[PDB]
Amino acid sequence: RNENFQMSITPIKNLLGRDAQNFLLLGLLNKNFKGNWSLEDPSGSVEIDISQTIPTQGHYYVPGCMVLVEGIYYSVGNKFHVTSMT
Amino acid sequence: PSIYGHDHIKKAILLMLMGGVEKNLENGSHLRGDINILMVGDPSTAKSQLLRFVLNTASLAIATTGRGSSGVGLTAAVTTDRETGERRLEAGAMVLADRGVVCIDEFDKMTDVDRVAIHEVMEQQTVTIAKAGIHTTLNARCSVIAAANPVFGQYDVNRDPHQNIALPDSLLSRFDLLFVVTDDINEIRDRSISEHVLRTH
Ligand SMILES: Nc1ncnc2c1ncn2[C@@H]1O[C@H](COP(=O)(O)OP(=O)(O)OP(=O)(O)O)[C@@H](O)[C@H]1O
Ligand SMILES: [Mg+2]
Repeated sequence: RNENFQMSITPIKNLLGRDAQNFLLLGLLNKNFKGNWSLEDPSGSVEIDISQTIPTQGHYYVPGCMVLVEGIYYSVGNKFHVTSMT
Repeated sequence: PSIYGHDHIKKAILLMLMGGVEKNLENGSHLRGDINILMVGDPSTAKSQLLRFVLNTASLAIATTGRGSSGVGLTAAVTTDRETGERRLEAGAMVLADRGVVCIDEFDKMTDVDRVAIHEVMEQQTVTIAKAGIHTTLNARCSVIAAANPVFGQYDVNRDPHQNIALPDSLLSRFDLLFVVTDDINEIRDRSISEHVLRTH
């Protein structure tokens, strides 16, 4: 219901066949049982790459909280390469 | 337009619709102008939904199933004319589709005794009847499109092609284009085809 949003937030499982493009994912930030950083929504879950992430300074990024994220999904593995975080 | 993909088979069907030019040659011979296509493939690969489309779009089309057909039901049958009293012939599936097309489904499931007759029609394009004092040659100039399945449930790439198809070589030589189609698992293909099917429904 925010004014700015009307890219829109896409469910995670809608990314299972795409090999390109951009997506706006919203979900819990946590660690998988394998020890890798991941994002989770009621639809599903995905692993997250922070190697080249540029966060928006001004707040705290602690596991267990909702995060808006932007990036590109790669189907060679199952990874959402992040480029922005808020 | 409700089938996703299979562009080359759809081109082959169109070339079937516009047949070739038949050449009449000395010694009482004719070079056939019909194009005959066979499709062998995996289960659920839209083989049977193209035969149904050919049935509707073409001017003349006759549908046949392998197990529910007989040799006397494809060429001709001896019957009687009640009104006048003579003995006559009644046309079968092949001869009723003169200058037309015949679409056969489950072609490999046809019995051997049934499969010889179609051989002759595929070769001479004529039927010979010599039964009950009726000696006649009947004209049958039809195009054949057929669909079958391999010997096993699915096509095997680790075995020679002749082992996969149970049909004999003599029958297999009489088809202009043999299309082996396989369903391969790929996420992008699945995402596109599922979207198309869900849009259709
Ligand atoms: N490429 C496709 N596009 C649309 N629908 C398809 C496609 N492939 C398969 N289907 C669907 O699959 C179902 C079964 O297809 P069909 O009956 O044509 O298969 P088949 O090759 O004759 O199978 P079988 O080997 O079991 O005889 C139909 O509902 C059909 O719409
Ligand atoms: Mg079928």
